[PDB]
Amino acid sequence: HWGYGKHNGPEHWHKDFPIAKGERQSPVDIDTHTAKYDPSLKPLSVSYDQATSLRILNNGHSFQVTFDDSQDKAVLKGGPLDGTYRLLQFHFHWGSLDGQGSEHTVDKKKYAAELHLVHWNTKYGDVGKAVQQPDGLAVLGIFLKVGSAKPGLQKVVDVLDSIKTEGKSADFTNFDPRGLLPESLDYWTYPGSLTTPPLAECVTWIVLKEPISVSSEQVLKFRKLNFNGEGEPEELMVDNWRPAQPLKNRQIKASFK
Ligand SMILES: NS(=O)(=O)c1ccc(NS(=O)(=O)CCNC(=O)Nc2ccc(F)cc2)cc1
Ligand SMILES: [Zn+2]
Repeated sequence: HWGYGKHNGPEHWHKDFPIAKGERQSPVDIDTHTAKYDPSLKPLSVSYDQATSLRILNNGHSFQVTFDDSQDKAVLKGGPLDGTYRLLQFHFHWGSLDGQGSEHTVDKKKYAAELHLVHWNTKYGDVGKAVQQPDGLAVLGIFLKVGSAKPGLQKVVDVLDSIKTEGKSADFTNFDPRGLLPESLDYWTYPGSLTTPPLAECVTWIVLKEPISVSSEQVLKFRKLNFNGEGEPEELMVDNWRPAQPLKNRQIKASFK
């Protein structure tokens, strides 16, 4: 099916998922001179103290760490959000070179990678129902630039060689996602979509202003992963990012002036 290649990449997705040309697709370029400070936005509440990570998985388009969302353990609230959203998983998008890899861009600037912490609105009962609602998910997006190592990322980096190929998974319990956050929770927000198929328009995007720094050795280990499954031709998992989509009738708001 779909992927990031010449013949199955983002320019092809609309044939199976016509919402790819919809009115609130993600990612988008964040024009910092057009985003408006919104004083009515409240601070984000990231309550990850009780997070219970479960497994880490190569799904053939990225790697993800999953969490127990059967109860309010790791939740996102506040900011633009109404009610409570449970953390389900996080994954990344990254490039073949340090000058590309993020999905969102800031004044057309591309970061080396982008972290997505995926949360779903508990009023819809389960994530499958939430995906069918315009306010069903909230994804917290964090940019990665190459510089100093990120100590809270190293334990993810350490296990990637055990999930090199599509379909492999590993135990990944007792991981603390707070170690992936920057200092500031200043953010931009806009209504958008999943950035991979089915591209459902169900996401409140919350993109942090402050990137985290990761070392060249850490991002190099992202780039050793494979899109392919074991025993089939090796295609390095790089450049698994969708480019910026038309903003159309949308306003990006900033929590900071
Ligand atoms: N790149 S991004 O925008 O951050 C992003 C974030 C998440 C996704 N995909 S997801 O699978 O996790 C969507 C939510 N999970 C489910 O819906 N599962 C499900 C359960 C029961 C059903 F009956 C049907 C489906 C894609 C892109
Ligand atoms: Zn993503």
